[PDB]
Amino acid sequence: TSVDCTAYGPELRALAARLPRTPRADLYAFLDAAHTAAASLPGALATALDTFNAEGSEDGHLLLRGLPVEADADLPTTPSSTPAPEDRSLLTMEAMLGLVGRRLGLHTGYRELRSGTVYHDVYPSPGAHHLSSETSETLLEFHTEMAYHRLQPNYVMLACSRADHERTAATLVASVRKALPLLDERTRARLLDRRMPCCVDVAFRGIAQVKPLYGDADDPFLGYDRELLAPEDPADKEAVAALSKALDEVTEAVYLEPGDLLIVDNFRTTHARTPFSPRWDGKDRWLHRVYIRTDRNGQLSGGERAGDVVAFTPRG
Ligand SMILES: CC(=O)N[C@@H](CCCNC(=N)N)C(=O)O
Ligand SMILES: O=C(O)CCC(=O)C(=O)O
Ligand SMILES: [Fe+2]
Repeated sequence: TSVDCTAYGPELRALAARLPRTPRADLYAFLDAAHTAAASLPGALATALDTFNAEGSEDGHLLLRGLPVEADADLPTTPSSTPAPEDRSLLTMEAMLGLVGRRLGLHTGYRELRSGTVYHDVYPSPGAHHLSSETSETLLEFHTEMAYHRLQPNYVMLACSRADHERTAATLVASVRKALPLLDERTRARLLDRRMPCCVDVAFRGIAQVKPLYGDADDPFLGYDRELLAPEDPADKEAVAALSKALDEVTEAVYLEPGDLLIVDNFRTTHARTPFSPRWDGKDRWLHRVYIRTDRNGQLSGGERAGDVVAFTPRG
């Protein structure tokens, strides 16, 4: 689902201006400022975000296009390392992630991942591990983010400061609401609420059980990872292969361009990124990623604040 935010440019640049300019130096204060400012998002934008937050969508994602972003010459050189300097000045797309993210829920860091940071730069790196968001020339296959984590976030948000030079990297999304009707009853029934073994991302290494479909049988949530989900039982493997095929069959593509902020419903979709060739010239593709927790399905137990970092516990 898309929303052209071009008309909101001046108002959004004003809200971004309310925020502290060095976010990481006091991230709790920065996200608190963003929450207060989010109450002033232009009405139509706020309504769209709240509706998506409460109901999701059939296609599983809300793409905000045309948000303010610096001219390319005014952005820093694309980062070459992580984590980012705590003193880094606020970038406009990061301000958008603060405002939009707080309208939805609570930004969350994961202790073992990216040094426990909350804002992650997503750029290509040479010799990237194949499961890494730093990949470029190899397809980053479909995954629900951290499907195996008890504190898996409801949303993954990706804001774009630079697209890759040739604009070939496509962010793919497949929605359970479009895939489900393609599955027969036997398959849906085998998958629903059935725990299956699942490996974890490199950062969390050193076993999990994931239900590929779960919750209300007429509108289930989805936990799928093409690389990590590892059913052993043949009936389970067969049901997961049918799910895998249906997700491919309903794949949708978003080509992120500067000023875009894509909100992925991480309990109802799986996402991926197609190949692209980095130039290592200082202008490589550069997204900003944050994870947002909401009141749904046990993400929060009380007292959480946007900016908190949580430890790893596998679903079981
Ligand atoms: C949470 C996390 O580690 N995510 C990875 C990217 C997803 C890895 N792919 C699969 N899980 N199949 C990253 O490098 O950011
Ligand atoms: O590069 C992309 O478009 C998405 C990468 C991704 O899966 C992620 O950052 O979680
Ligand atoms: Fe991802």
